[PDB]
Amino acid sequence: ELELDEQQRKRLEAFLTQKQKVGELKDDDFEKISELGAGNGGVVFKVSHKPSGLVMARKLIHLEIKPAIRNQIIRELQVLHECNSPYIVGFYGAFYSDGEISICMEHMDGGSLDQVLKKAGRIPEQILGKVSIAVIKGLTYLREKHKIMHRDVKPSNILVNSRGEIKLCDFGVTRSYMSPERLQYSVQSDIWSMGLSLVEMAVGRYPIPPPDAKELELMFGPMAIFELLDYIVNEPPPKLPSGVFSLEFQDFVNKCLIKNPAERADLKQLMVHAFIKRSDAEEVDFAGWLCSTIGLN
Amino acid sequence: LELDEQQRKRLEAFLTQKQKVGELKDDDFEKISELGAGNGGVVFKVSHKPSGLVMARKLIHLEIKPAIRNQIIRELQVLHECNSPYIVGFYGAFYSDGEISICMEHMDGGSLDQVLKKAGRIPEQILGKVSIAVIKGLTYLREKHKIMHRDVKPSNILVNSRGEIKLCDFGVSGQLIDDMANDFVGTRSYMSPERLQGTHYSVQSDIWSMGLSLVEMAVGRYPIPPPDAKELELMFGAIFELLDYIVNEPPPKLPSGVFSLEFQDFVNKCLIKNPAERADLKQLMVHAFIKRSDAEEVDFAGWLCSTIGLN
Ligand SMILES: Nc1ncnc2c1ncn2[C@@H]1O[C@H](COP(=O)(O)OP(=O)(O)NP(=O)(O)O)[C@@H](O)[C@H]1O
Ligand SMILES: Nc1ncnc2c1ncn2[C@@H]1O[C@H](COP(=O)(O)OP(=O)(O)NP(=O)(O)O)[C@@H](O)[C@H]1O
Ligand SMILES: [Mg+2]
Repeated sequence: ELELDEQQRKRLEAFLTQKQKVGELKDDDFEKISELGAGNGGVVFKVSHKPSGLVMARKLIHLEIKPAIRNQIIRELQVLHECNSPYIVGFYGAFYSDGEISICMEHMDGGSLDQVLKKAGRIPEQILGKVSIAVIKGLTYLREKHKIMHRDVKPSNILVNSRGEIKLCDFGVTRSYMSPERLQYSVQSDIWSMGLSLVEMAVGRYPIPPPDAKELELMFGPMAIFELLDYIVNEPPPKLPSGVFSLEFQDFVNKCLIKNPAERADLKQLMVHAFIKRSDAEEVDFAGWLCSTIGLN
Repeated sequence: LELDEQQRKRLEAFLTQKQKVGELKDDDFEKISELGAGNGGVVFKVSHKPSGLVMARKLIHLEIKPAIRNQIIRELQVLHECNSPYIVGFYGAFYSDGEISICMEHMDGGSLDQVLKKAGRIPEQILGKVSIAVIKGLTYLREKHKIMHRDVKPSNILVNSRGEIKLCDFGVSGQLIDDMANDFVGTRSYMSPERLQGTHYSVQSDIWSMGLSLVEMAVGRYPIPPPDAKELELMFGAIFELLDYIVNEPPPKLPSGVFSLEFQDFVNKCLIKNPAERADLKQLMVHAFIKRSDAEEVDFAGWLCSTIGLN
């Protein structure tokens, strides 16, 4: 089930008023603090917005592209101001300046699960249960309520904080010889992304290709991206190894990782899976686990 | 689809010519002339001084942050070091002065869209032999998993005066688009196999491209807004409207009477709308049109030279 728990609506209103305290955003209303990390494209800084005194994360994507496409992006990014869930990172604004589109969002003191993974080795099953839930709720919210799909689920886009919230970020969107079958991915694709992320965090290794039992006991007791991209398409999906996880979890990742999208599980099929009902049951001191892992408190 | 003493000796003699380049530096090349253009870069015929080799050199003018640079070139080298008589030979890659330079065997015939301009139409027996080399070519990329980076169109089929026909160099665009869309440094992707087999080339979309290209070359025109009764009696005796027409209205086909049935069938098999129905390289490799082509003794080099003016 999914509808704002009283303590969650108490934080969403808490945000929305602070966001009302912000208004319009522009380069000089900002001072950097720290680099929070980067990836392919935008670097992400911890920043303070002096008009409001609020601490934000600022993604600085680099454009230098056609103004027609640019204004159009800024235009369609605005919809995010109506994207307000406990399972989505708090949105502030999005603007152009300097030849660089920037996206200002709620700073998360725990960073991405990708960084959490690097400190933890593995993320334990019951923590992953709470993650699973969050991204499911955030996909469903985005799907049913804004007909948006994420199209970029992965550990770096699952953010966590010391309040023990888990939120998605980076929602952000006469001669041709192409196939008709090409000239025309679902929420079903996003689910594969979830599943695979789940395995990675579970075993602490990106599971493609899988490992032979020689590198596995050193856990439980070198290819180019094009080889990879091909392997993903042609070879069977990865799985959790057996013994070390519950059957309910082993199965849950499997239904997310069926190669054929048509047979793969959907949000509603997953929202009631054994592993999730049990996960929703459990009380997990996620906050506790998170701070100790990374050093906060 | 394996055996020739000559095929093996020429590929061997290429590999021997290969390493005689050593390392390839910007200085080592004298631009002889220009050869053509795609959506990639511009290509020049060049002389390579350290070995006196004549080369095709494709320049890609995209800047790369010096950090990931050597990593992207290694990738591009692993990708491009094929060994097939159906794929143009690869000499090396490098990056000087904001520019990736793929260096290749020079195909003195140029591309088929070029040859098509000089011939107006390409005759059935020639297209038979092109058909073979393309099919052979895709198959070898299936059996090497390099397919996703390889489209087919008349500009990507090179020919030479020794009668050879080869698919060309990879669209480096696609490699770089992939590198940015995934974790390039960790070598990890989170994309579904649908989304991946959907945004890249595949054998079954290649076969559509081939058949489409075979029609173009055979009629002397891009055929997707089809020739009516008027033009298909003259010849013999909008931007988004195109991609709309491709998916909506029925496929193109060779005019009747003037092409053999074997040919007519073959393009049809290549051009069924549903990729699953549409034939693969194991069916096509034993289609009437291909067994006939493969048997025929065609003076392709003669024809090609005459068509474009060599010697
Ligand atoms: N709102 C935020 N609060 C705290 N840390 C963040 C926030 N957004 C991003 N980061 C950190 O910045 C890093 C880089 O983010 P990003 O530029 O999106 O790279 P990415 O996720 O690896 N690639 P992309 O596919 O563009 O999202 C992530 O690992 C996060 O840990
Ligand atoms: N090795 C070669 N020898 C002679 N001519 C060549 C050679 N390689 C390419 N050309 C010519 O130069 C053109 C270059 O475009 P091409 O190699 O197709 O670019 P691309 O980036 O590989 N693909 P596209 O950009 O989609 O055309 C070709 O159509 C040929 O006419
Ligand atoms: Mg991110």
